[PDB]
Amino acid sequence: MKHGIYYAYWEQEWEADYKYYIEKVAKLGFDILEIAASPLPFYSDIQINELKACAHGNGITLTVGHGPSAEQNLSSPDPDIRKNAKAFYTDLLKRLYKLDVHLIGGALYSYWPIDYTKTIDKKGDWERSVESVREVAKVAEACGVDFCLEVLNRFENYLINTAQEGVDFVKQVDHNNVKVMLDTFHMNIEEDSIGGAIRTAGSYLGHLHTGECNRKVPGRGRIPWVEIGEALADIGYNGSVVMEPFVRMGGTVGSNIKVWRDISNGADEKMLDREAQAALDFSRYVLE
Amino acid sequence: MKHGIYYAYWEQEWEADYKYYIEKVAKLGFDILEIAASPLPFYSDIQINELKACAHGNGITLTVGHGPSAEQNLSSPDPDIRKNAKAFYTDLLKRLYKLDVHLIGGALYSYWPIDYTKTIDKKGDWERSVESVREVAKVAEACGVDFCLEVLNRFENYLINTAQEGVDFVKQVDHNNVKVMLDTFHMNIEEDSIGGAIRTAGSYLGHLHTGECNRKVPGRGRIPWVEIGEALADIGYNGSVVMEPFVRMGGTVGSNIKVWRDISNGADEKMLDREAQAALDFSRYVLE
Amino acid sequence: AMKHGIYYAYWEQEWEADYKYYIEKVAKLGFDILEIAASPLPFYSDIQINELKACAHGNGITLTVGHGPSAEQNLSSPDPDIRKNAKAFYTDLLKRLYKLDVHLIGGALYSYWPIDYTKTIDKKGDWERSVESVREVAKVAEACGVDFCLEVLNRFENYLINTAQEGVDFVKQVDHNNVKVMLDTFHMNIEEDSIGGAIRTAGSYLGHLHTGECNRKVPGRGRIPWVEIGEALADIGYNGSVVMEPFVRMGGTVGSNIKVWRDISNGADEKMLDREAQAALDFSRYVLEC
Amino acid sequence: MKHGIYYAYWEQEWEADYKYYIEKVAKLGFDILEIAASPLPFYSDIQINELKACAHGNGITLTVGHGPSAEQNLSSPDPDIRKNAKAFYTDLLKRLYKLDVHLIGGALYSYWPIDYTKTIDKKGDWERSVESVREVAKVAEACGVDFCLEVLNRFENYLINTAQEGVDFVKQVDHNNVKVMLDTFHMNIEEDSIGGAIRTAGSYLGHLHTGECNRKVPGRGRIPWVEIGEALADIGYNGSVVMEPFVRMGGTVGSNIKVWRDISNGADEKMLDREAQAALDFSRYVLEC
Ligand SMILES: O=C(CO)[C@H](O)[C@H](O)[C@H](O)CO
Ligand SMILES: O=C(CO)[C@H](O)[C@H](O)[C@H](O)CO
Ligand SMILES: O=C(CO)[C@H](O)[C@H](O)[C@H](O)CO
Ligand SMILES: O=C(CO)[C@H](O)[C@H](O)[C@H](O)CO
Ligand SMILES: [Mn+2]
Ligand SMILES: [Mn+2]
Ligand SMILES: [Mn+2]
Ligand SMILES: [Mn+2]
Repeated sequence: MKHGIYYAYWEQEWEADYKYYIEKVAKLGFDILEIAASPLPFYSDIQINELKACAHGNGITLTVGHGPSAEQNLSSPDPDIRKNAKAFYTDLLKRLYKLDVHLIGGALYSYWPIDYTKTIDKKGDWERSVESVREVAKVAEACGVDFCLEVLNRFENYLINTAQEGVDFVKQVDHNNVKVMLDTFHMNIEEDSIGGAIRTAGSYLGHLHTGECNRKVPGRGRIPWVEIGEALADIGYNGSVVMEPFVRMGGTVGSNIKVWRDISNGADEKMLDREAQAALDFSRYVLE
Repeated sequence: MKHGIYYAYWEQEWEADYKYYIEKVAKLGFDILEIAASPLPFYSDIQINELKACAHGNGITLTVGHGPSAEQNLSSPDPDIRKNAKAFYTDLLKRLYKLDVHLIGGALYSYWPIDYTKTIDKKGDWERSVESVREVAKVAEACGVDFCLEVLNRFENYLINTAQEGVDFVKQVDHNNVKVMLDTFHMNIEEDSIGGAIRTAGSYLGHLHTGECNRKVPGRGRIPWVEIGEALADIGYNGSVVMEPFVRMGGTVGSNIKVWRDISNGADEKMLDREAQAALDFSRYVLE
Repeated sequence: AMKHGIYYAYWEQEWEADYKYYIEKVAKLGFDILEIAASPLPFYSDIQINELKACAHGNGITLTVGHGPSAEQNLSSPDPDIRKNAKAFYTDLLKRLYKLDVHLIGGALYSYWPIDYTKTIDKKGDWERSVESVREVAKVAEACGVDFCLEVLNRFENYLINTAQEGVDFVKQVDHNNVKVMLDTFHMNIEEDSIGGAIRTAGSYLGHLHTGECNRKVPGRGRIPWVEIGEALADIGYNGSVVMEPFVRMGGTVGSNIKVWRDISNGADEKMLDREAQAALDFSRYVLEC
Repeated sequence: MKHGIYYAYWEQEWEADYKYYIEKVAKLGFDILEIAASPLPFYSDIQINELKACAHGNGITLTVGHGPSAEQNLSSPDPDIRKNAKAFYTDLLKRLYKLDVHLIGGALYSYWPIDYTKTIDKKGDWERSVESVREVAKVAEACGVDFCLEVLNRFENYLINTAQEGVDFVKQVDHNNVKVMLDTFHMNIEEDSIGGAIRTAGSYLGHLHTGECNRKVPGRGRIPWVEIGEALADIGYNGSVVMEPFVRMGGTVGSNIKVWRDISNGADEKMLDREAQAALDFSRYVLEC
């Protein structure tokens, strides 16, 4: 099992010098660094090539996460937004190929975070979404990318909140390059059973995000890690496990994640490094 | 220990025929019926004695919960809003005295749900709210009412997300009729420890809400009920326990609570009644 | 879905008692089953058996039997005479169960209990002899309409079968339809890496289930992962019954064999014991099904 | 918080070349090695200093565990047995002071493992033990050693099975050098609450043994480690935490601990080293803070 961490653990915006973090997590011992997709459309082929060679240099595999904007909403009733959305993913997926990135994940069937003042049309958005995603999936297959649909709690998305819903959606899309993606922070709120949710995901599970109930690094909270290790083994899980902890207030990140107190408790970068590393040793130990 | 249930488990709006529910709930065996404060301001004085008479007749104690509107926001920087807020609560509290209810709870130091598209000024809102709630406390005291401030998850409020924050706020208010309030659904997201959160609240805990991780009735979910029961015993809790399950889509209730799937799985009124009653026997049994 | 019972010994300190009294009590508390100790059964005259049967039937109660065998009834003994005496004991007992209209017996039927550890242990050898003996006793049980359940116990009470995997291995070797694995939350709590895992491991072989908290209090207020147990029973499609086996009182052969060295009941009188068992029944039906 | 491990994790008898293990565990990263008291009386005065030399050298602190024989039973109704028991502990404890060991633990108030074949007189054994222990306590306060009374499950002892009984006995002894000692293996069986038991022990908690429900090294089993760490923080535990894993069949250890299946799953000494090391990282991570 490959273990990684989301660069955002150290940053407050959906961009950063990914080369800096590639070097950092290589030395902390991770196998993967997960980066936000939004700055990638602004990269020249020269920039793409050196990010790839840097990852290759430090032996880090790169995975991508993305919280779509309203403009990239594949489920939109607006046909122009859906058209712009597909063009965005078509370009993005092609860049992922140039980067030898074989996985992208997040609320890709919608946008994040949802603006709840709009009016929800779950039934309508769901049907439009399944159609849009199946299309994008052809481009994903061509670029060799696993398009992972993350199940989110109710406050962040209304389309897919439980693993069963995720499996329903993915089965309805019916394209091998579309997988279900689970996240322990999200399962903690919505699921009746954690091992149960993983087992329900089964062969469709393409990616796993980890964090404690309140998003601290994995291990000293209430998430049932041993139960998760068991269920992953039950489904013969063959994917990466990326920790996505958020412990700092401020910026677009603190605001979108809703960190309203200093959960890191004054950690400086070295302290943050120490804990991610301890949480990595924990995860390899307990989850495999 | 007194056990209750929030009338909203059967309804999709913040008001209903409370007399009907007093009768149902007395028949299911509950000690308490919790009702939404929303309609109480507009109750003729006859309606108040009728509701009050019904409760006494059926041996049911009434408690009140309230998600305040933006105009009732005691933390608002706008002085006219704070003035209205205070007028709202003084009138509501006098009515509660007439209705013979001694407890009100919710995000009373703020408003609910939070419109996150407005800028967040936590420190400023915090200082204002503490000062505002302290004034209201005087009236709550005159009316024989415990003013309980509920600790909520990050997605529903930004001022108080943990038992420690709630205690810091209440001690700062420094008035005997202002209490901390916890909710198992909210604790499940924010806390490092459930039992620890309860022990942190300690003497300040004046009310407790229950529900599974995903708001189903207590019992077959992942909430650590025994640990909650053991911590209530540790602190010597002398209050009540009200389950607040939300399993139905639709209306203001379904959208404020964000129920996007039929969690009840088709239950009709009779089936909701039985599940409520089974969770009551579980609750009395496990929480002691 | 499942039938729920309680072992009569929750109220008694010897491995026998007036079972009719307990059938009447548990029927009123709402149980489907009363599990009784086998020990006094070889001394029941035919009419005593019929009265016990009529009492259970008249009260809509189903009887199951538990048995901690004596060293003289050790089917795994290296002594050929003890094994012979053992088989005769079981044959006679199974026929009595047939007269009683009882279809399930469980416990350390492949050994004896409590095990005297001052004796040298020969696991490999005892295992082989046991498997052999069980096979032939199983044939008698089959003819009597009785499922022979082998209970997986913790290390301090037996050395042959301490985990669900060992229980499944042993039961597969026996290779007889009416011979089954039986799990008990108190024993799994000690030996198993995973509770749900153990149950899923037992799978289609699981024929009986005993319940009790970690220190043997009635189910519900302790640390046993009940919810997890319910999911795993649903995963394996468990059809059988679930019998809580609380032991909260000091004294007698029961207190001594179960090693209750403090008053875990906290001074409960009979009526108090009755109330807890009933709440624990309500809890078990609510949490364990679906 | 110092972390250790019991040497018997690698051995099948209650003795071994403790130097080999001090060097092993120092390399593995442990702060402490716990050794069995059994072979200690047979040590000559020279043998003591060597062992103590080998320990300070490697920067390892030594704690001692001891499951008493019937003849060292401080709770015995036989005055001659109680007499020899105090003699045994007085001698053993003087040796411990010459080793600069400051803590000993186990069913020191009785014997282990007990023969349940005999007649048990809990009330009587309890009263004799309380007095005997309080006496031995004087000698312990003298050799600068903490006399730790470990709470055991019903199958291994009948005098003290819960933290509450442990605290009651210790408070009865009423002596600064006698502490309560908990063990996750035993608490897992007897306690209503793990964190509750630790909080009950409170300031009386003098030592802690860890292990999974079935005695594997800490980490991948069902023990509530986080709850344990939060509870140690609640009581401000300063003490040592010693893992006591037992995964091997055979010998007196295999028989006393009752390992009747190869729980190690064919691990060799190198494999056992790795798991203990990983469990150590887990324990320092989860248990602290
Ligand atoms: O868990 C998440 C949001 O709460 C998802 O992984 C988002 O796609 C990610 O955080 C966006 O950066
Ligand atoms: O838990 C709650 C909202 O999440 C609070 O109790 C609210 O005040 C209540 O649900 C509003 O009706
Ligand atoms: O769990 C058990 C003993 O520990 C078994 O069920 C015994 O056979 C039973 O209690 C004996 O009556
Ligand atoms: O846990 C123990 C016995 O189960 C105690 O620590 C014993 O004293 C120790 O194992 C003796 O070697
Ligand atoms: Mn995520
Ligand atoms: Mn609430
Ligand atoms: Mn049993
Ligand atoms: Mn120990």
